[PDB]
Amino acid sequence: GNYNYLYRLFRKSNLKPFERDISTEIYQAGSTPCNGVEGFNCYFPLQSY
Amino acid sequence: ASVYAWNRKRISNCVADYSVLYNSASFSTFKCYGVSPTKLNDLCFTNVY
Repeated sequence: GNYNYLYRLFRKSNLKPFERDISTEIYQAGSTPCNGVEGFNCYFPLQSY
Repeated sequence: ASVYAWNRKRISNCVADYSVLYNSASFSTFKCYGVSPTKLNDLCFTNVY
């Protein structure tokens, strides 16, 4: 299998045309405020194929 | 009830209260697969089971 290729799955807002963004900020998906820690409330914006 | 005899309820004519779900600490899993948990409150449905 191959898992070296990833894509962005969460973002606070949609991209404008020809924008580019590489930040790995922890999106506050869950009800509690994320403070630099992962969990069931906080997810990483990137997922692999 | 017994697992081979699992229990069922039809629900209708009611206003969902997802706040309890989002606030729940005790659950081992709360996960929706057909629609995202943020898109719940603004969708309406004709039955729920």
